[PDB]
Amino acid sequence: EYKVVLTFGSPMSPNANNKQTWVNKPLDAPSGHYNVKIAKDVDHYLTMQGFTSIASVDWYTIDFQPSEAPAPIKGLQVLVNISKKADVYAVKQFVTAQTNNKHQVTSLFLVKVTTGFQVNNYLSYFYRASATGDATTNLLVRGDTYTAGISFTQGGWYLLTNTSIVDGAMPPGWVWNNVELKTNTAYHMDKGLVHLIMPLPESTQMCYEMLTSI
Amino acid sequence: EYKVVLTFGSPMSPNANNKQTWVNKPLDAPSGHYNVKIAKDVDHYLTMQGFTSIASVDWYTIDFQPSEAPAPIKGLQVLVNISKKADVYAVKQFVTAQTNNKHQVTSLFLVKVTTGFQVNNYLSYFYRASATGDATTNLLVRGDTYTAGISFTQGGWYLLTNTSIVDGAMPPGWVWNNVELKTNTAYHMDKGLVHLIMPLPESTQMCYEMLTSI
Repeated sequence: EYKVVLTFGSPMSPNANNKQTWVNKPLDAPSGHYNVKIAKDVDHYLTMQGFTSIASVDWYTIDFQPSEAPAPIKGLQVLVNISKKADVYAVKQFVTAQTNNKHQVTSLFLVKVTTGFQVNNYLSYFYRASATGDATTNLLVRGDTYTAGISFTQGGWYLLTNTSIVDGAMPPGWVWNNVELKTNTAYHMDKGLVHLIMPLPESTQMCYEMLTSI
Repeated sequence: EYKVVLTFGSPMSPNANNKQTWVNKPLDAPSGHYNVKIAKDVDHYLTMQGFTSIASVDWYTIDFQPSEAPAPIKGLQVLVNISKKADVYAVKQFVTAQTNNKHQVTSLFLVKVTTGFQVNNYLSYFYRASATGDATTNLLVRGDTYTAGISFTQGGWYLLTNTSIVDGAMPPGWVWNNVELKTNTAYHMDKGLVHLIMPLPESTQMCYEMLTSI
């Protein structure tokens, strides 16, 4: 286990400092294109939603003493179609009980790209309508998608996310349920989503406690 | 200067895990009530907007070595009307250039309450409308306010925020411009706002580099 300090880079196109954060929404992609998947094997993988460039990474022990970067996690891969494009160095899940029967799971993967690539994906964003009075108004994902290209550069660090909503029974450890972003379903905030409302300014630092194994 | 790790408590009423974060919006308060102000003197103060309970604080040097908590910052006060309700232990501003002529300044104050108190304030929340296509849709503050009570407990740590939008010329160091949350004006995200969309789960940790002087 490590304490990991990420220094955020500039937003990845089509994102911008003054725009809503676009994330991949579905479990499919346009014709001729592919999702980015973070996979343990063919039956256990999560589809990339959030994509964020990380300028640098500082590694520490769990009590904050300085450490050299670990080696890649064996047996995890960032895949496009059937080819591995990045190594995974650290992982973390945030599990939130919205209710006992509705859990939100946000998975974060710190990855380093080994073959540069681009994908066209169906993108959307979080939004929240104004409402009158003290009524609850939900954090939602826009239904419509905007098809756009996303580019990943060799040698770059990236932070990838996936958020699932799991109904009913939960498994006991790492959750592999792969669920597209829902529209019409309330999300909560968790520490894995704080960078996905609008891009945080380049040079912003965030600290996470992360694992180097599933 | 310190690296400060905050462990978030439960949301403060009227907030909840499943609700938008309510923040104080204006520079005034209902009849018979008062804003919370974080003041250096009568001509230099910021009005509380965000209010968040912090369960615990861990203090480190700038390179992450463990440290005892500092003493309160002399000459800063958390005031209600004309009475000091809390000591300020650490401060930080995030300054964002939306454009060269529109800067966003988010100030964070880590405080410990010394006399418990309650205020009724005019509250609002951040929202973002759905829009079609790849149009930018702004992060805004709802115009309408909801009047509600906010309670602060003796001995508790709290994180207070203020965000200003400054038009034109900027001062060179700590910005004392006190500006209510605007409606109809785009906000960006900064590291001081990441906990103010919806409450982060109790026990979430966030790390900040903070000062113990202005």
